[PDB]
Amino acid sequence: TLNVVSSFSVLGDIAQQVGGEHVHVDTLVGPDGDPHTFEPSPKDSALLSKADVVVVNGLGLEGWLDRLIKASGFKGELVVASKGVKTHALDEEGKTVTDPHAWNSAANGALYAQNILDGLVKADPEDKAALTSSGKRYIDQLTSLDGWAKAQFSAIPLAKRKVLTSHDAFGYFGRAYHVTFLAPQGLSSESEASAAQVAALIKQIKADGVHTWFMENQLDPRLVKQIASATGAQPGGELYPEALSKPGGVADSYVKMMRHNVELIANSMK
Ligand SMILES: [Zn+2]
Repeated sequence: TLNVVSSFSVLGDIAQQVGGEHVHVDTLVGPDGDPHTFEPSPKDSALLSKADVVVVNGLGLEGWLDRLIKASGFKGELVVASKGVKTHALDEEGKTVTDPHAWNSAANGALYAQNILDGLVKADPEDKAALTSSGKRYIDQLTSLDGWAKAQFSAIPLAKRKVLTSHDAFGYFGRAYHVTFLAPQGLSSESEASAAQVAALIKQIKADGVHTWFMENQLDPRLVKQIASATGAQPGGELYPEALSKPGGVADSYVKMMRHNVELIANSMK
């Protein structure tokens, strides 16, 4: 059985579904964990030294990766799950900043799963037929999930499709399924929201009639609650943008994470 380490919980689940009985997957960032503020520990280094495959997001999400690979002595296979995926970027200070959250489009999740399948087959060719069978089944589930998600938003009004959340993690979801996401913090929870941005969000919501706000499982909800209180926005619940729920929760897998987020956002539209 291949020993696989994922950088964070979402990728660990995709690797588990693709690999099935032929992989054992551990994750560095766990359920409800913030991937932006994470730094790895000696326990993480020890775990990676035993691994056959490491699965990461790329797109700048794991700044610590190279130093952890060096310290651990990891000599296995590195799989960048975002390879080939079309990225989005923000235009800031005359430069571009890549948005790493590409998996919140289920069509991109299917591309992630194909990259992970490719890496597992490369690392375990003895099981290539079995891995390809379970992988292609999962990929088909994800492209059909993408079609289901589009359908939940396509037959409802295009006007006023705006929600408020804690940070800018749903950009690819919003582009794929056509919903505008507002948030006081940007692409990363390493950066505090400026007074300028908080004031502008409150003004925008008051002026443009945003009705629903969400918290996120990996990020302190105090700030989004402050904006909601200043605007009278009503709660829509808890979204799971970049970490699975704990076991027994509403977002125990990537599929269930996507379904949960789609259901909650669509229901708030409505
Ligand atoms: Zn994020």
